[PDB]
Amino acid sequence: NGYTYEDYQDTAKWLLSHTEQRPQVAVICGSGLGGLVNKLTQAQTFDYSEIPNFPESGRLVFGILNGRACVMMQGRFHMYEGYPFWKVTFPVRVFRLLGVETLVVTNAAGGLNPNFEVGDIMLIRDHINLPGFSGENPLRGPNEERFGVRFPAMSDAYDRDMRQKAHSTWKQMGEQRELQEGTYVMLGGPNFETVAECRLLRNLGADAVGMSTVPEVIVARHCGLRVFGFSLITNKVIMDYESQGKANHEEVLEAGKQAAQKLEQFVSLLMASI
Amino acid sequence: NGYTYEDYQDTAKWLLSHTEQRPQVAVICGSGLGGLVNKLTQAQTFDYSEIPNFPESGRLVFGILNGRACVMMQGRFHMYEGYPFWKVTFPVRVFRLLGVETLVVTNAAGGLNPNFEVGDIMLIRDHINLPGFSGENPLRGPNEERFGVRFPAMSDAYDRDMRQKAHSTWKQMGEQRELQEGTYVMLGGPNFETVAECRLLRNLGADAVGMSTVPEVIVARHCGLRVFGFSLITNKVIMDYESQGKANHEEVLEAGKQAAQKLEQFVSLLMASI
Amino acid sequence: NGYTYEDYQDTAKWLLSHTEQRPQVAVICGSGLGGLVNKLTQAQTFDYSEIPNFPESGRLVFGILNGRACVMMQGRFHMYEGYPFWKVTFPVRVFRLLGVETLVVTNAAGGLNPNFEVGDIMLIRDHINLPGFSGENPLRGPNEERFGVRFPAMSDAYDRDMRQKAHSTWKQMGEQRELQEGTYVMLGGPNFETVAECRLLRNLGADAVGMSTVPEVIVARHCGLRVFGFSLITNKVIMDYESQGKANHEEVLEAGKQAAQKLEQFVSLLMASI
Ligand SMILES: O=c1[nH]cnc2c([C@@H]3O[C@H](CO)[C@H]4O[C@@H](CP(=O)(O)O)O[C@H]43)c[nH]c12
Ligand SMILES: O=c1[nH]cnc2c([C@@H]3O[C@H](CO)[C@H]4O[C@@H](CP(=O)(O)O)O[C@H]43)c[nH]c12
Ligand SMILES: O=c1[nH]cnc2c([C@@H]3O[C@H](CO)[C@H]4O[C@@H](CP(=O)(O)O)O[C@H]43)c[nH]c12
Ligand SMILES: [Mg+2]
Ligand SMILES: [Mg+2]
Ligand SMILES: [Mg+2]
Ligand SMILES: [Zn+2]
Ligand SMILES: [Zn+2]
Ligand SMILES: [Zn+2]
Repeated sequence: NGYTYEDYQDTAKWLLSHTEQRPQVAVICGSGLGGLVNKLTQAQTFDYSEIPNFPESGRLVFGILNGRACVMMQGRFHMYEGYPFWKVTFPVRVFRLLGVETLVVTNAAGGLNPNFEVGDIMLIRDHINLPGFSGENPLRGPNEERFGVRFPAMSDAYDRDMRQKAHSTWKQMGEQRELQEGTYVMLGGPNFETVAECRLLRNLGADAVGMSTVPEVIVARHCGLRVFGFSLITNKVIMDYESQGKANHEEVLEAGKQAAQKLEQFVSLLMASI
Repeated sequence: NGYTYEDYQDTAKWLLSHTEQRPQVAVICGSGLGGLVNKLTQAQTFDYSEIPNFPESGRLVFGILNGRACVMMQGRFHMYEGYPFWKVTFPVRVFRLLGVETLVVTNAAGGLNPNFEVGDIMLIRDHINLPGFSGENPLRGPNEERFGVRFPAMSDAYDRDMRQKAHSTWKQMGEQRELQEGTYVMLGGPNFETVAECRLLRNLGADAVGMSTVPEVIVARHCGLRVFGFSLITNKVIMDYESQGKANHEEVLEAGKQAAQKLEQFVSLLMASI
Repeated sequence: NGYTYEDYQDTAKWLLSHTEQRPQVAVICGSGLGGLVNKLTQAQTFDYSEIPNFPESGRLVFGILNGRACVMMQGRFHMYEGYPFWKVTFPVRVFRLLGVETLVVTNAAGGLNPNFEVGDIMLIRDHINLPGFSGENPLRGPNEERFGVRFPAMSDAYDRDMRQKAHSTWKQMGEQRELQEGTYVMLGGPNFETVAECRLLRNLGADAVGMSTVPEVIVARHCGLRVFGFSLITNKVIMDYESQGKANHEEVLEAGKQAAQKLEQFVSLLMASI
């Protein structure tokens, strides 16, 4: 870890003296949810560039959403951009020092489960941390007891009650497609997977594949935060050689734009379940 | 990535001013194919040590092979020697700047498919990038748009037409053994795999296991190169505990020497299919 | 690798001039076996802090155990603490330079095999090196021929004869539970695995999961050492979502304390089988 405990405190101190807002919930906006910061009331924005110690991008926005005090990251950091996990997850620890109690994390992912369709929303019930198997972990290094324990458990990382309420909220929205729920696997990227790799990941028990989130969840659980997350299925991964399809970021972005309104409403409504 | 865009250009410039040769095809010679540089006509060799910015080894040879202008790497770089992938793949980007359009990559690999025999040639139809799952990727870092896109697809990395023609060429050579075709999995090395690991890799869907190639293919596809590759099966990996066999580099080298003449003829002939 | 050949020699020289002991066996004490150093006779201890070049912790103890000259590490190094594998395995090469011929390595591990119970001892018959698949390997870098070969085989890493004798010794101890034997998989840590990851590891063929040992075994085999190892099953990993259990280090430590007397007797007795 490159940051000292003091660096985290210094950043939290700067934020507390520049806004009267005191968030209880933090939201890391993944693909398709970037526009959520526009729904906040009594909002205050800080470009990441103005906040001491923050990694380069991106804006941090404080405000009220459906009755809850929130702090949102419009744009996140990725291992594929060259960032070490201690940088990617820096904001999570700052949020804890600010008084946050719940972390909502979202992303865009390729569908491995054959029953998923583009546009589906998949609640993350569990994850598979591939980089972690090789030691690439935000917790690598001496443990800071002021945040958490040396060996934190992860089998109960995704809050059960929040997932239960998510389905209830979904029914109230009267959506046609059912709300999916499964396992998210994280890999480094930035290239899209080969057919052999996709077949491999599905056989490992994964339902969706992406390049983020897991590191943030690990750090959040370590410092005691409640966690809720979901993936927007932006594409169905290619599983055979006779297929003419091919993953492409252009289409992925469009899927995100198409689901934007739905994702924003979903999140706003679930604020009351926290 | 440690190299700047300018470093690549500088190296390409040095090469262009030191030889009149203008290659259209690049060949990275793996185990057993080191002698191919001796078949080139109007050849010109440069030890890697004389080329500015080149990683340490190894010779770069320009020349004509069966009617095609080529540039060949006699000796490649490996992650197990301590090289980061941005170093291992440096030559691939230089080749693109030189005007190359097709990359032929070869290697020696252990056979996982039970039907393979020592001496067999396996066309690479797909790959599994294990280091990539953990973020070890030549593309890690800010993307250079002058080479390619941020999220390149890899499901169609190994050119279908070239593989089709490879089988046709094989029949004309009248070989006894059939030309194999499957999935190559790359791992770091340098130790040979345990029985448990071999069983694991086979269950992942891999047909052959090696310690190179994949990084070069990823960088090649990113910058638009057409790719063709194959593995020389130098040994059948140990799959059980009651077996007395044991992988050893001495035997692997001998298998390469035994297939040398065959590999050289095969490559020379397939030059006309490009 | 950060250490020079001379660094290893310098450390071995310091140790040889500070004790008359000349060990033939080295024991790296994992969880639950820390108290074994108290059974040595004619013992001499060196805190790791007093030995030039040694990584930070931990004590190195020389002495006689059941008739054999030994050198034991009371405390080991882990990748999750931030140590590169060339640091974690430094002592193994020093032991070889001292004249050691056999390495005994032990650890605490989570049980993946459904038949294992807390307190069980599992002889390590094989391993799966996940960090190694991505290149994280103590042998990464130029090879030092004075220690071993560039491509060492690992399929016969765990000595068959010693495992055979281990079962004989077990019967003489008249234990109620049978001595288990299987595959150990190493991952980075420090967090405990999710349910999805545990299901994944079991399907890979692993019987126990831990965060050490493998790197030490790889380096030992490379320099010619005979190797014997075993895991103390400190907990049964959570394999389903309806389970209320959850891995926790407190319970893991207690399991180690409960098996301490048994582990110490087991090791002392097997000294005669070396
Ligand atoms: O098929 C996929 N494989 C791996 N990743 C992805 C993604 C995610 O969107 C981007 C590429 O279009 C990648 O960048 C991240 C985006 P996010 O911050 O996780 O929402 O994860 C990947 C979508 N589909 C796939
Ligand atoms: O059984 C194998 N497992 C992993 N790698 C290999 C290899 C390859 O040859 C060398 C060891 O003899 C290694 O070095 C590279 C050679 P290449 O540049 O990929 O042709 O990949 C490995 C052969 N058999 C096996
Ligand atoms: O369930 C487990 N998963 C991964 N590791 C472990 C362990 C090992 O004990 C510690 C955590 O309690 C970790 O630290 C090491 C200890 P050792 O030096 O290998 O004996 O490996 C892990 C026990 N149970 C599990
Ligand atoms: Mg700044
Ligand atoms: Mg030079
Ligand atoms: Mg010291
Ligand atoms: Zn100010
Ligand atoms: Zn000149
Ligand atoms: Zn002294």
